[PDB]
Amino acid sequence: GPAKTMEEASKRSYQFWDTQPVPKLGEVVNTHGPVEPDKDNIRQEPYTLPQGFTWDALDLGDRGVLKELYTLLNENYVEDDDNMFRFDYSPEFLLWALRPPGWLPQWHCGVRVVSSRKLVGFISAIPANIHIYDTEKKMVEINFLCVHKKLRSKRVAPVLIREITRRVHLEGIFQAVYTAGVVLPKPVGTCRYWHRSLNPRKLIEVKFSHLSRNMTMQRTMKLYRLPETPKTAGLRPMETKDIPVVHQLLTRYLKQFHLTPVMSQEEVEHWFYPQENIIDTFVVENANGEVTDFLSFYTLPSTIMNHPTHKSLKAAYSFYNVHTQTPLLDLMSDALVLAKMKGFDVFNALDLMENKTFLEKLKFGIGDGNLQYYLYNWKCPSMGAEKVGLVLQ
Amino acid sequence: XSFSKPR
Ligand SMILES: CCCCCCCCCCCCCC(=O)SCCNC(=O)CCNC(=O)[C@H](O)C(C)(C)COP(=O)(O)OP(=O)(O)OC[C@H]1O[C@@H](n2cnc3c(N)ncnc32)[C@H](O)[C@@H]1OP(=O)(O)O
Ligand SMILES: [Cl-]
Repeated sequence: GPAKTMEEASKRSYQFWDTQPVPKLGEVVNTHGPVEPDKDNIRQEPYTLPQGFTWDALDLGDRGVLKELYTLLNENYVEDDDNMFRFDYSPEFLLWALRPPGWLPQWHCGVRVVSSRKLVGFISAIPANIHIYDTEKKMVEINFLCVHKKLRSKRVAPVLIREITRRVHLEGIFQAVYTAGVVLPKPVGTCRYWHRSLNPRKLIEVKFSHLSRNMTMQRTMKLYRLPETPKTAGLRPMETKDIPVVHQLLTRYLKQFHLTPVMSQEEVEHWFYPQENIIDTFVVENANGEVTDFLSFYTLPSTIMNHPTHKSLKAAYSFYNVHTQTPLLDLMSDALVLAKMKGFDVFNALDLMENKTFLEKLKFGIGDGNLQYYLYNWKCPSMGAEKVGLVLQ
Repeated sequence: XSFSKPR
């Protein structure tokens, strides 16, 4: 029974998470540092799976194996709390998220049925340098934990977690960062998703949103109408020549937050260079030819579970948005217009970084889902959403 | 990560 608020979570016990190097939910933390020492001998044997299941590292460069992972996630990954929509990460998106600079094949950790070889579980790690308050640490980011619906509630997820932990330890890394919609010991920060309608007619039709407080449909479409072209002078897609200045802009901008990525220039290229239907980045190049701002959002459609025939909910997720000369409000207004132009139905953003300064003004509505941020084997004070400067996939 | 929709 996963908890979604900390009031529900503070009641229950965590048989697995109590055994792990994370702070207790009750804890107020005032120190900064590891919970347990770096290990100088690591278990060489994989952890034991239930009878009939085996480990398999997934080579995603094999298109057949990538399709197997795509299918596992398409049928069993995260749903909304009403079981009406399920994320539909594309194979090309999965390659973007799972093969960044430094990726390792043993960190694409699958579980297969022994007799049929069917893929029924997965978890992944990717390397990341993380800045947390006054410390920079090489960590991994853990994502795409998924157990087949037919295999749920058999304690397979703790085995997946211990096994990726072991495989990361073997590479000399003893901290991780991750996000989840559920409350576990112990969030370092809690963010909330907000939603900006772009195609309100379709969102109402699929019951992603509802005609609120009796306005007509006519009145709703006019309320959410956007200009057909952006307003900021010099806005254009990011190009190869912009990689260094985007890296420079992002690095200085992120210093004001307390949990942030520390990206090399090669990582900036990976995470921001535009790729159709995966990642969009637009820069502002001013009258002097200098790039002074940039906006970015990634593509994440969702299956409509009750009518899986009726196309899909096309959503854009705000990524990193850096402003030094264009007002952030204007930059995000342009982000909405570009997402509308590109055929997105909704534009999603969290309330982290400086996002609360524009959410209400740009007619975002508050969502029903939280996003909790976590660190593994790092005990530090929690922080408000506006100090979180990290966006995962 | 988390699938949210408008309240
Ligand atoms: C140094 C390196 C360290 C690296 C590791 C760092 C930590 C990484 C941590 C993972 C980061 C993930 C980041 C993402 O990818 S968050 C996305 C998670 N994926 C989904 O929500 C997809 C849909 N759901 C599923 O596929 C299953 O329901 C999952 C796989 C989630 C659980 O399978 P199942 O439903 O069959 O449960 P069980 O009986 O096997 O096991 C129940 C135990 O599992 C605890 N549980 C439930 N949900 C989560 C969760 N989302 N994170 C951590 N723990 C979770 C639960 O509280 C209980 O522990 P405790 O209550 O007894 O204590
Ligand atoms: Cl705290």
